[PDB]
Amino acid sequence: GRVRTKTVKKAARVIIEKYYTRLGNDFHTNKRVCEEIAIIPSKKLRNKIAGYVTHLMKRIQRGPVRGISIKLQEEERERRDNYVPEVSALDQEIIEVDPDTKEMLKLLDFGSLSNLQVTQPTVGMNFKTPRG
Amino acid sequence: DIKLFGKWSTDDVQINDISLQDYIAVKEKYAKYLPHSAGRYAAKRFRKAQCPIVERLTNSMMMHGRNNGKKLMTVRIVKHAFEIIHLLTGENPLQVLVNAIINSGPREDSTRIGRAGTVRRQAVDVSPLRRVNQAIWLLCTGAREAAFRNIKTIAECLADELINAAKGSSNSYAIKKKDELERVAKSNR
Amino acid sequence: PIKLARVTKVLGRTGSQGQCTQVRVEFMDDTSRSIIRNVKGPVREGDVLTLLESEREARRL
Amino acid sequence: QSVQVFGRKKTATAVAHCKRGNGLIKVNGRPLEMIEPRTLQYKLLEPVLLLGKERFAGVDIRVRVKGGGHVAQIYAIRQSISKALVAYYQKYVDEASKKEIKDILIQYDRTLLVADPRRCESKKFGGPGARARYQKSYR
Amino acid sequence: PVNYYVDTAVRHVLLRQGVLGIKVKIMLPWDPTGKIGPKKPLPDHVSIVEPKDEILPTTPISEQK
Amino acid sequence: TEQMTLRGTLKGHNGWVTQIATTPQFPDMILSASRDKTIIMWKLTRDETNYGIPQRALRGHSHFVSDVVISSDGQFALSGSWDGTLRLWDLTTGTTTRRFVGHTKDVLSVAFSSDNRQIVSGSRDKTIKLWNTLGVCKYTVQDESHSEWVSCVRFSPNSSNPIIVSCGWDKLVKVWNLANCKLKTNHIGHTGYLNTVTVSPDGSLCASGGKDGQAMLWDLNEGKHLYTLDGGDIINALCFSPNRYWLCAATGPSIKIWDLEGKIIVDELKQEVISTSSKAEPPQCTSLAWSADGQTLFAGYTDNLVRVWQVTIG
RNA sequence: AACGAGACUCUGGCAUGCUAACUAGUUACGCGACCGGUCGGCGUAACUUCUUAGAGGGACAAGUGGCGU
Repeated sequence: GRVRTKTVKKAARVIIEKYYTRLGNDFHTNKRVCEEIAIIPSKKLRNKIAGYVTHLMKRIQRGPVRGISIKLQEEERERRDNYVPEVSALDQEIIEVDPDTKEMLKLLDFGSLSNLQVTQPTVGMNFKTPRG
Repeated sequence: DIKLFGKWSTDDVQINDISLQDYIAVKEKYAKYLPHSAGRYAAKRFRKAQCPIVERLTNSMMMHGRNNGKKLMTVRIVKHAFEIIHLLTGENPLQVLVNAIINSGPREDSTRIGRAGTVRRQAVDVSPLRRVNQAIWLLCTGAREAAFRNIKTIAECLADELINAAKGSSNSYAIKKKDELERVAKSNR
Repeated sequence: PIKLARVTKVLGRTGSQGQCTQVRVEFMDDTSRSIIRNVKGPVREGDVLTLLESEREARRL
Repeated sequence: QSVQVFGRKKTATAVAHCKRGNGLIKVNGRPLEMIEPRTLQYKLLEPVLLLGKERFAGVDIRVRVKGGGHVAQIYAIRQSISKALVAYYQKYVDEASKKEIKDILIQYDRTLLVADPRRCESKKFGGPGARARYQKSYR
Repeated sequence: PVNYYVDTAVRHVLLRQGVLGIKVKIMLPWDPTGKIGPKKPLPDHVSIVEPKDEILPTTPISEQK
Repeated sequence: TEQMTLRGTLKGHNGWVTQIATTPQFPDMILSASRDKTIIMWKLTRDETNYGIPQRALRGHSHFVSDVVISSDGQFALSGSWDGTLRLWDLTTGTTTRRFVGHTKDVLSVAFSSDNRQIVSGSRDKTIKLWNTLGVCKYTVQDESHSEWVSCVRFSPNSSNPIIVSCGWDKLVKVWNLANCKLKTNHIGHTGYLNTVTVSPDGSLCASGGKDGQAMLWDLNEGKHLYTLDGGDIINALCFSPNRYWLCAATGPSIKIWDLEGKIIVDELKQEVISTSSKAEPPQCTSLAWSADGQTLFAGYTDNLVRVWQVTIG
């Protein structure tokens, strides 16, 4: 079995969340950026961090991960969040309303609404699941 | 072309069974000069199937405690055993060896299933690889039992074992023990 | 008579000590029929078995 | 001129020196035909039989062998010769025949150009050898 | 890492009824380039340098020193 | 109407083709440095089977070969590799002559002089160096060098104004002078680290590329930013056309060509016939090199093949 | 969060790249013996492939194809 450990996984997550700009997809370059910055003991421990970094950067292209937080990714997700269509989903020419809701609006002095259209309710009073 | 020991060609040999055709390595990329390659076929699973069948024969003959590393003696045992068969049958010793391997393997076997005590064995199939391995085992076991305390030199008792098996004859240790083995497995159907 | 069937997939390991393997095999003639069989030895997909009795279907060992 | 290339089984180390010549192959100043174990004679003959006598026609290879055993030393010679002829090309002919010979050699046998890395495991106390243990007594 | 990060001592004290054994183990701090403690860090401790904050430019400017 | 079609590929490496070099004195010879510690000379046959085949293999280094260059006389070749070394070859016998030591980390770039008598190399040391052709260093450039790796440094083809152009991961463009080490202009305005810088043949403009994908062209004379061009992906290499005043850049797996007079694209170079590999990224384009004439374009790839493109005259 | 596991130390496998060698050799050239060949016969200069041992590299499930909420 070839399973990493919390030491290498934690160190790699920290490196990725702190130095996203310089890290990339290439292993042999991420191996050389880790030695420049992090004070790591010998090559065997250096490589297992810089390999999981390369593995874990591919997942970022697929989308965000529940372990790291890049403010550049925050900006990208905010650009995604600041999305509104030109025509909203709540402005409709016609709104379908039940006969029972129409009476509630009548009690709400909203009987002059012109976008409404009273529809025929379902007749069979069968809305329960069979028992057994 | 590259022929065994410089005098036994390979391109004329044909494997009959489609079942063991890919588990016997004799013809195109396995055509070697000697049954000696310092191979590493025992590192991963199913790698031994790529071992030449003549070299597979060579190993199983250096068995019992006094011979476990004396491979050069077994290379000449096989070398002399191939030049004797060709004098009797007149055919290719490689073809004789292949036909002996095909004939002497069991095709059905029995496996212990009942709890300890009374034996309730079932009937199961046999892998092609195990069939090849067990054919080699039986052929090498019959060669050294028939020569243990005889004036007959070994590589003459091996030749006689291989001749009688390519004919499917009952004068052969491997055929005798293959027939007794599928007999019991049919009883357990 | 003797039938030849081709291993299509390996299901698992059965036997008192795990010495046998479940396979499903597809016949060469009338290839539409596939049955469950037990084998002994190393088996991988693509191996072709020689069935002497070709009516039985396998069960747990 | 010349190249010097080694081959290496377990502890044996053969060194082959190749220069401009007329077809002399000699190990320890002795003909290749009569290296002491004649049973493994074809292993020494495999490179020249695979390539052909016409490639070892402008090259003169002399081999010096030391260490190990008989069988390891024979295996250290067939690799040394093969590596030295590959090294003689791609330096004195072109990068076109080196590829041809390297391919022809490596399809037949990878140990003709790559060394087997296996070496003896150390003995461990409590057993005759690396893995075998002493017989354990009960009652 | 135990051969240089710890210091061990075993001593005997003879009382009226017998002998008592006293064992003392001390695990030292790091102290880089220091008299006390090993200069080598623990083999599992990874120190990641905090980057110097910088402002990425918005418009191009040439500095013609 | 001026497009480019795949004329063929050269194979023979086992690692990323890192750099390609061409010479005007030998039209039938190019050099390829790759990430397998070997430099290959190519003999171009231009036959039906394959475009060219390797002729010499320079086996001197013990790590990735990062850059190679050819002297004006087509007999010498200067290399810089990742073990830390700058090696001088002899393309007649293919054996090294001088070894150039002194950098403490991996030497990233190489540049050999126009008058063939001075060398500049940049490394991970954050220190640029000047060298003589005998194997000695004249200046070490420690006083206000790049605070990060020197990604690439190279000379200019003008004897009027001795200039060397340096590149770095500190997101800055440096301009220097010969006979000294004085800084002239610290060009600011690059986001992300930089990878390649190239000097125009006239010696008045230079182009640099980096991770942002934006390739800015800076006036080597009058020292002001003049162009900024948008390549969608990261730029790994840049190059200038010898005579047709074009700009070429390897943006990821594509190659964009800019007229620099129309300020617009001219052709996109990418082979996308393969569609089976629907889960792996396409191989990237590492380096570029134009022929002496100006009608051939060799591109190295992470695929580890070299691809040749021809300028359709018709 | 901590100890234990892992990491760590020693060892084996690779480097025609680096630093070195009369208490290690190789190649070449002479002198010599014998029938261009052999010489662990003898002496000089080319250097480090072989021997020795220091530094630094090199392997990380890293690349591809499958399986896996």
